[PDB]
Amino acid sequence: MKTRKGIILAGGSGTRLYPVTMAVSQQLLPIYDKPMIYYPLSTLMLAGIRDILIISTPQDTPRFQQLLGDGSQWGLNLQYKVQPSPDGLAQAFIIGEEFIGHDDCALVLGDNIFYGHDLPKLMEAAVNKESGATVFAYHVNDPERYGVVEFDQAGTAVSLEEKPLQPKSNYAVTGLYFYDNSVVEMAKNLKPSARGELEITDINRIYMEQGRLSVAMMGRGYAHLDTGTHQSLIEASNFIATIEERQGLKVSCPEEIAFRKNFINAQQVIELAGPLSKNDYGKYLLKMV
Amino acid sequence: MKTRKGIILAGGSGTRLYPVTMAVSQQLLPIYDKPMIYYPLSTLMLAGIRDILIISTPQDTPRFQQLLGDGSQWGLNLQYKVQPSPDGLAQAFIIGEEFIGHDDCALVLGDNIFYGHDLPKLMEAAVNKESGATVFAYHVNDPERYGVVEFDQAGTAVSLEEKPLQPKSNYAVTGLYFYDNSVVEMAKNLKPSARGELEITDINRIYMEQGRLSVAMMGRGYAHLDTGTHQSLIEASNFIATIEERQGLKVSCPEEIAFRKNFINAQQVIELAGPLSKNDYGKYLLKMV
Amino acid sequence: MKTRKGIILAGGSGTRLYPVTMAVSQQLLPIYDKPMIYYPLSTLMLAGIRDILIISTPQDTPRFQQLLGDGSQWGLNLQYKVQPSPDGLAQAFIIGEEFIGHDDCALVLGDNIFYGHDLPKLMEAAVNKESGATVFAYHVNDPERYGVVEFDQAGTAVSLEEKPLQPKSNYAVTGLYFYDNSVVEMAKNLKPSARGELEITDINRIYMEQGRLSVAMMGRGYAHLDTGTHQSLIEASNFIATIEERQGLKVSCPEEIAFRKNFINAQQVIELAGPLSKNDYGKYLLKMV
Amino acid sequence: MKTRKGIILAGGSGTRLYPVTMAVSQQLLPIYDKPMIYYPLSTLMLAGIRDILIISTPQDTPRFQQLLGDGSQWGLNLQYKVQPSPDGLAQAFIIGEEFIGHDDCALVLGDNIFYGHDLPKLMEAAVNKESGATVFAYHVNDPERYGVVEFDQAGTAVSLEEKPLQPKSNYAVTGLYFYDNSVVEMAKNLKPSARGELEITDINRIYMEQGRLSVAMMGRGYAHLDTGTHQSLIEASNFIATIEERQGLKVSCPEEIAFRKNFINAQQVIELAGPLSKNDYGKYLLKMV
Ligand SMILES: O=c1ccn([C@@H]2O[C@H](COP(=O)(O)OP(=O)(O)O[C@H]3O[C@H](CO)[C@@H](O)[C@H](O)[C@H]3O)[C@@H](O)[C@H]2O)c(=O)[nH]1
Ligand SMILES: O=c1ccn([C@@H]2O[C@H](COP(=O)(O)OP(=O)(O)O[C@H]3O[C@H](CO)[C@@H](O)[C@H](O)[C@H]3O)[C@@H](O)[C@H]2O)c(=O)[nH]1
Ligand SMILES: O=c1ccn([C@@H]2O[C@H](COP(=O)(O)OP(=O)(O)O[C@H]3O[C@H](CO)[C@@H](O)[C@H](O)[C@H]3O)[C@@H](O)[C@H]2O)c(=O)[nH]1
Ligand SMILES: O=c1ccn([C@@H]2O[C@H](COP(=O)(O)OP(=O)(O)O[C@H]3O[C@H](CO)[C@@H](O)[C@H](O)[C@H]3O)[C@@H](O)[C@H]2O)c(=O)[nH]1
Repeated sequence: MKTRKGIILAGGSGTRLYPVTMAVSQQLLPIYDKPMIYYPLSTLMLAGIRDILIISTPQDTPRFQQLLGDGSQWGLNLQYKVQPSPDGLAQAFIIGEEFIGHDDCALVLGDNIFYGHDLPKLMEAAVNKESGATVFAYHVNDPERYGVVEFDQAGTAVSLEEKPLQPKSNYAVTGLYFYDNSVVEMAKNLKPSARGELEITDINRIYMEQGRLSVAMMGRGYAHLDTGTHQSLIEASNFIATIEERQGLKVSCPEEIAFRKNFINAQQVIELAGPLSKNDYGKYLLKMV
Repeated sequence: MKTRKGIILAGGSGTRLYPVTMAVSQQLLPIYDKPMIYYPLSTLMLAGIRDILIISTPQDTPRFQQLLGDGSQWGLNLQYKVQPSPDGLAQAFIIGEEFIGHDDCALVLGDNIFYGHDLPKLMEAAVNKESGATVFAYHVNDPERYGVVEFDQAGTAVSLEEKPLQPKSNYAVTGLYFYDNSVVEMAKNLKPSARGELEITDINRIYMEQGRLSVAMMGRGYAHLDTGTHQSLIEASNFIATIEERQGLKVSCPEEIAFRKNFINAQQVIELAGPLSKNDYGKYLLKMV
Repeated sequence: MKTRKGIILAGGSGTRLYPVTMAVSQQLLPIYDKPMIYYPLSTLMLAGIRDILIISTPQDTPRFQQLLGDGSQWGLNLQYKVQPSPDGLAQAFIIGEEFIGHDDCALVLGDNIFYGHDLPKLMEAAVNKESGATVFAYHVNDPERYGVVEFDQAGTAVSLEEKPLQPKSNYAVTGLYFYDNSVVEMAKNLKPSARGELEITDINRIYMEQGRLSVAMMGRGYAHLDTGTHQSLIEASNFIATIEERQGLKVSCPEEIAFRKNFINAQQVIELAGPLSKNDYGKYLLKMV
Repeated sequence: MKTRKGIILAGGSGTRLYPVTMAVSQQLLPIYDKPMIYYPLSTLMLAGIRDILIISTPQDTPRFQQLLGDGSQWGLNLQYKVQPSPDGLAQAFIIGEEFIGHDDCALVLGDNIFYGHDLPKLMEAAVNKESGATVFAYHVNDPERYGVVEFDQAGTAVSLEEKPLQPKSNYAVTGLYFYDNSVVEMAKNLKPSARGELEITDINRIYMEQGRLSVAMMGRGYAHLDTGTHQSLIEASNFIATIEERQGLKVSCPEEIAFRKNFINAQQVIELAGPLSKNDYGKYLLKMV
């Protein structure tokens, strides 16, 4: 029993993306060749996670369910739940309390795109840590926007601040977290912040003080993207297009990852790629086996 | 009589774009900072057309209606009608027969993106043509994919073929057409081709055989874009992003066009810019007035 | 142009019914007062379908042709084609590609018996849906045997599995399907399943993901029969006998349905019932007019 | 001499069963778990008869041959001969004259189903009778339909009439008869009746007038079934289904009878049970040995 359950928090309205998000849900927007939701979903599968709860707005939840179903086609077990109002990342564990039960869990933001040659290994370690938590961070130019993590002369994380007026560093904690079961009771005791939200940073600070928090780095060989603005969104799509078209590889293709993790076998892949063989998406899969 | 009516055919399922078009209508996909449907709408607007019929599938028509409404916000009159199945472009005149009536009509595909400094002047002539039809052709590398038009030494159109295995030229007829009322009766008497579709090319050939076909060239300063594949889709988005960011202008922005053409006043622009004031899209509108 | 064409897949060997099927084709076995084939045939006529292709084994195909002919006696247009080997339900659209052409179609299993006071209405809706598909489902005690459809807390179908080891529900998709023209291209891209067959469920899952699939229920007032075993077969016959003998009505009598749907007139019915007036079969018809 | 020869008359067209008998021979229709022909075959088998002639129409004879073959699989010797037209039951002796030769013969209708615990003992006496004939009578409600036999106070048969408008009793003579060699010459000298048929009743009356007619009662524990109509057909099937399912026994199963009577051994039973091992029919055979 380890981090066998995951949650994808895909709520919000994406107002900064208007008018593109007036007709399409942000997490359904394409990132080159696939819907945005495929990326965070692929991140959890890479960690060996099959039981995944997707939390979204009452309007967008059914659209994700139509696209993905129960995930059985990829050897997954997808569930869904609505978030009435975006009260904060931490509320994910409140809404997913029954789903999580007594197991470990992982949380990823539905609009964060992760990629890196060593990503699988990086998360393998996070999954094998049954007590405590693991967060990920990387350098940015606008730390005041995200949760910040400060290290010491050695290289240990000693502080965390949610959007500090004067950041202690430029290392922001990304939207990917791995917790043990104690995270549920933590979120239930949290109180609203200055902005009236249950902060994920308040939970991570506790694991830190207990000395049970790992802070893995997503630097040097990792992709650092943002889907928040029209400009950042297209940059993200260009990144994916560039690596897929120039290096001949697929990034966050759930059918491929499901095969690699042995969620589905070769026969199943061919069955899935059959109907999709009209474009290179299905052809790549047919070549894979 | 000036052409004051237009039809935007935004149906289909865009299989070549799977899986992005699985839970999202192709014509709703973003093209950098706005949904695809905005582009062809703008084209008709630049032609002075304000009475527009939008045809889509029974599943997608309601989504466009939810996005564009009646178009009154832009001083437009938008109507909707469903196309049961993709039986051909020409079927838009049979579906929109009641819409058209006795007036001339324009047809533009919902996934075609037109941009050019002289685009308005180019269509101004087509809109003012008394009797006959006007199409546009431009050079491409894969003519076999589109409707092909061949010219004679004099420079007159003498041959029209749909996806010829042996193209008699490299000039493709794009998805923008201006017809007089006689098109309706033409479409009604059309018989499906091998693929069982009411071919627009058959219509154009009829106008040509009658010697009433005008073919305006859309070369030089005109954008030649395609939204058929993931690769060409991102190229289109990059085109728009590049022009807007480096030349400080908006391509096919309904609010700006409606203003520049006086369809709406300055007070209204501010109202529309409000919900979009979080990004450069809305701010551009505020700065405009 | 709607679902005007139908296919009856009546192949197989019915080995589980041996030795009864050693001398008689399964679809010719009597279900009380009429041959089994009359039921699925009557289901398509009730949907207003007149152009019907019957697919069967090279041995049994000519026997159906002898019994039914070209169906002109009932205002139908029956065609026949042989299926060399039972490669799967989906192969029906491959074998019937020329027959289907560019029209919509419906597929029914030759050994499924449907009945219900509201059946006509239920299918009327399915026939009027030109884009997408409609499948039917009902509760069972052995879901692992059929295609399973899972719904959500609301009441929408969100998943489909062909004989799941651990069914998500007890709602099996019966042998009755209505598709648009896109079903042909779908079946041609399908790949064999674990059992080496082209699954109808693989096609239905695609319509589901596209949000173009309707899942009508054949519950409460509908008959739920099975012709697979000696025990189920006689139960099915007893059901028909019971309703016909105790409620004085005919179930799936093609001459009656042909009259009700106006395929044939009163004079034609009398002409047909004349020679059959030796038993109550022809007498009922003579009384009907 | 014991009667070691039998004739099964399985011709006709069964018009009363239309339309089930249109493309299917009446004697091939299933009676729950086996074709009708199996029942009368079993009756002769229980009487020790192994040399059997099966007479049917020119169109159906080949279908029975395809089903039963030569009967060697059951240690039987089966032969086939066609009956051009339905000129009467007595014509079976004229057609089978060469088959019969100088031996006694038994005649059973192909659509008559006999079952009774004491049935074997009942026929054992008839088979061992030296000279004369033996018929069977039982009570019915519509004697006018069958051959009627009246008894005197002493209990002796004194009157035989075919379908009497005014039956002198309610005892019908069933379709099972045991005759000595003199029947052949009797049949040959028979003159057709009003309906132009060689009446079996005329034959039986001849044996009666000579004082050589034995009439065994087939009442009490004997099944009285009729396959003439859809209603009585399903009642027969229900009878068999009920006895087999509730009393765990098979009615008229050739494989079991051939075994119980040692016509075939246990090794052979297994061979025959193989192709039937998918249902309770074959499994019953395997469990038997
Ligand atoms: O209750 C909520 C809150 C957020 N979201 C969505 O989750 C994503 C989060 O983006 P955002 O609101 O801008 O993140 P912040 O809340 O500002 O900050 C959190 O997410 C950052 C990563 O973007 C971390 O660096 C911070 O430490 C963490 O506290 C978006 O798509 C939101 O719409 C929900 O669905 N429900
Ligand atoms: O009945 C129909 C047919 C098409 N479309 C839509 O129209 C666009 C056209 O795409 P597609 O059907 O694949 O193009 P073709 O029909 O193969 O070709 C037509 O469009 C080309 C430009 O793209 C022209 O060059 C050709 O001459 C013209 O016949 C798409 O967004 C379709 O979904 C509909 O909505 N309904
Ligand atoms: O290539 C084929 C396959 C089947 N059949 C016949 O069609 C009927 C289908 O019965 P069966 O083989 O047992 O159905 P399955 O293939 O096990 O499953 C299909 O039929 C079920 C209804 O019985 C559905 O619930 C499932 O979703 C669907 O995939 C039978 O009379 C078959 O002989 C053919 O004629 N040709
Ligand atoms: O030339 C003939 C006559 C009959 N049959 C078959 O024999 C069975 C008898 O049916 P049917 O002809 O309708 O019965 P009847 O000839 O009217 O009556 C006969 O069979 C009855 C039992 O069913 C007896 O009671 C009567 O005395 C006897 O005359 C059927 O399966 C017939 O197809 C033949 O194959 N060939």
